[PDB]
Amino acid sequence: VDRGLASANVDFAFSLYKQLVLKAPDKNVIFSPLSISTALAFLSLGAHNTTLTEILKGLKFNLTETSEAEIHQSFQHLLRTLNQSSDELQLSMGNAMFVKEQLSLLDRFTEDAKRLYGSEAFATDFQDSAAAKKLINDYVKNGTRGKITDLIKDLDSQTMMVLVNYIFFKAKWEMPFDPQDTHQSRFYLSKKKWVMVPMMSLHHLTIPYFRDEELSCTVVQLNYTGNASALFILPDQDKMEEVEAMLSRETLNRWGDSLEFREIGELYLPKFSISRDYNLNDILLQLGIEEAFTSKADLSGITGARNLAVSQVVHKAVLDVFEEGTEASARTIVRFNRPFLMIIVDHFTWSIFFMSKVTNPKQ
Repeated sequence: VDRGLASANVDFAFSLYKQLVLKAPDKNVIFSPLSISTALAFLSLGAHNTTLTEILKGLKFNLTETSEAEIHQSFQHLLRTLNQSSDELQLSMGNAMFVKEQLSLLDRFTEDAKRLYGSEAFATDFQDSAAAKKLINDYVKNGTRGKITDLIKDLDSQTMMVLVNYIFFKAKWEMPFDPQDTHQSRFYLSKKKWVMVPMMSLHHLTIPYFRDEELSCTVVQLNYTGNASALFILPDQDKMEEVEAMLSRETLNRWGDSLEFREIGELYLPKFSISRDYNLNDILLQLGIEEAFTSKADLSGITGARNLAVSQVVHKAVLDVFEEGTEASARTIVRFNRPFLMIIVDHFTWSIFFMSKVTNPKQ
């Protein structure tokens, strides 16, 4: 089904992670590799020549074993096995292109973007800038019945295109935490500083487990009812960057083959919510995607000619880690009272909904 897309999309996950952390050392991170991946793949459908191979290589594709034509259809297959799943699990993902009203959009592009990526573009008046932000923030607002803040805040009048994507999640643990078991406990920002958080607990729990003596970390798999699972990576004290500098597909694959079911006595995991907005222009520059931002840009697939450059690329990701899963409620010891990593991956296609580091559960 998804053998070659998944390997590209795990690779992109980690080089994205590596960059985001470099931007914000010792700070929380959350983002969606899958969501950003479909975004830059959607941009690539309107790309040509150097602007196009720059996006595809940056998405970590090998353009000697695959082609633009095959990627566009490998993603459409992927995107539609996610729209198959039941309402055990619900992935609310958004992918929008806002283009300067002057430039016409061939109905060839808005067409393909629909049937291939479920996304679309809209004409936009970036001269009335305040109302521009008005209706782009309104698009992200519609990813949740919940109310969220503003993703676009400062928008230049001479903006050509803003590309927007967001991700919202809804699932249930196979093994929910009991709220009666959720207690106040310490979370150790450092070996000497700490903070009080809600601490979810389970006891006498047989779940996939692996103690990595090599990388000095501990890995557990918490399943959702849908065909996804949460990977939780508890690095030893003072060893997060050694774990961080080993992250890669090969490392993730090793953890995946090394997990074994194990009875665990007690499991302690913070009850928390994590959400981040990013402007990704710097990070995509770092990843080799230059021509799409310059005058050298060849997005002629969108407009019919080379009149168009990416101005802003914005991502928003929102995860809840509660007792029943995403929704709130009415002896081997694994205690996540320390900065840790969290990787939520889908079992059908092997892609990564969320990639996250929690250095502080309410911050």
